[PDB]
Amino acid sequence: GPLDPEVQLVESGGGLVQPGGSLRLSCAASGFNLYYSSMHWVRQAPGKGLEWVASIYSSYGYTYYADSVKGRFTISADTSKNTAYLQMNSLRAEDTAVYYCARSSFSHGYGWYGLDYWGQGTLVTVPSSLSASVGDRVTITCRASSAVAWYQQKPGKAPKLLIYSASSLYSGVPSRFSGSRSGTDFTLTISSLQPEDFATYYCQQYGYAGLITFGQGTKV
Amino acid sequence: KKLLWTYSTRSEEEFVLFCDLPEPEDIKSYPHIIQDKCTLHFLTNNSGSYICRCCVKMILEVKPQTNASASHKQDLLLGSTGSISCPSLSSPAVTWYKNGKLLSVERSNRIVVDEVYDYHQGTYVCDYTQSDTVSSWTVRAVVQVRTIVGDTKLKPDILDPVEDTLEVELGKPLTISCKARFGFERVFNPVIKWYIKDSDLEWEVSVPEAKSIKSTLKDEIIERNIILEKVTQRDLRRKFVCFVQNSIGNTTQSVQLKEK
Ligand SMILES: *[C@@H]1O[C@H](CO)[C@@H](O)[C@H](O)[C@H]1NC(C)=O
Repeated sequence: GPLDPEVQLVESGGGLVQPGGSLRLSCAASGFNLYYSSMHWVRQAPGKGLEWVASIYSSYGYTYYADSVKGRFTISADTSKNTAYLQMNSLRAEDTAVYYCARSSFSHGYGWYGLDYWGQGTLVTVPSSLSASVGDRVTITCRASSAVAWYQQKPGKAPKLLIYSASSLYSGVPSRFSGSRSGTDFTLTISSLQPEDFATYYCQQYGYAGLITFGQGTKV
Repeated sequence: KKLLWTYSTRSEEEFVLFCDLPEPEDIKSYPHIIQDKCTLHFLTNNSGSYICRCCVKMILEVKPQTNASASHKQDLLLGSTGSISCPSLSSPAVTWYKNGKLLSVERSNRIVVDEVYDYHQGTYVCDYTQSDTVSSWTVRAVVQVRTIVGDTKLKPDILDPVEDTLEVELGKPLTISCKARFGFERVFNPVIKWYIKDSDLEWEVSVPEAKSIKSTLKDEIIERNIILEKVTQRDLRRKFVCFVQNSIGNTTQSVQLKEK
């Protein structure tokens, strides 16, 4: 909206590592203050969907992990370099995946408006289907306290934010899209599908405290 | 336990039904009408007079509008205040429901909301009864409300120190505190720092890292203190300047020390 110095996210340190080994990943943040941002490592094992790995909240020094990892990896940040690192010890060979870091806004009341910015991801080696056509209405449901968000991934790039706070439409996202809470079953809509809207779509939840849960994926 | 309502459609509408029978053409969710629990959801010249089970029979008459103003997609800026108009009444006693729960029953065509929080999103139902040549139905319209995030249009406000001068007794320590209020930015990069003004130079004093003393949807308040172990005689010859800045602008406040 204003042409002000804006946000990059560089990832590094990935490589081919033997099982039982260790490897340090790095995320060079650029354009945002780590004391008013939460930084996240979200993972994509080849072919499957997105999975949350680790969060850090530099302001308070809080760090959170998904149980599927909890115990092995240590997430840290150096606010004097605006750099977050994911320290991986004893890779169990399911860790094979591309590792994205992504930002969120963690300031003011500390509500969750999505992962606004992702890096390209760094590769470390150790979704369902809808099918409609250009012009159709498509609705995607998701059943399971948070404010949900919807992302759109294109085959080899990092996810884009479409929706935050379950209804509100992220900047740039065309007005076609819609979001709803409806009890425990949130639902994304594309009003009149266009040729560019074909992608894998993920929903996401936050929390209790800070545990991020993604959806299973939907190929449209 | 029969209830009646009518539903006028216009441009992009929706409709819901509640099990108004005391809770702790359907019964058969065959069409595109969704049920979650205790609440059915209508995505639009039909009818749909259903019942669910102490039974509650609903008798709806959907009827497109002809004569026709706030619409069924209304945005509330969270942090600040806002209001949700009743699309229908563009006043009788309007009863508001937020996602099935009861909000107000006030005689006006707009509910006002003082501090918009995240949970103010949802679908709101504004019911009001209507009698004609004698027949008492209820008018239901559903408005979907979004809690959208929006950056401030405002410079940071310095709340402390507000005075130009500070009286001090030299040889004793002094702490000048700078507090400033920051409004919401999605990529929030606040700048708050202390400066010294000696002969014609300005330089950033070298301590310490700021902290928040308040963080709510509307206000982030950040304080940053300067500490002098003992006010010397020079310390009356310089000025100490609080400087805050955010993406809209910057404000300062200088402090000149006095002796007494
Ligand atoms: C601070 O704001 C003033 C204008 O109000 C501007 O003229 C000055 O150069 C600013 N300093 C910075 C870094 O913006």
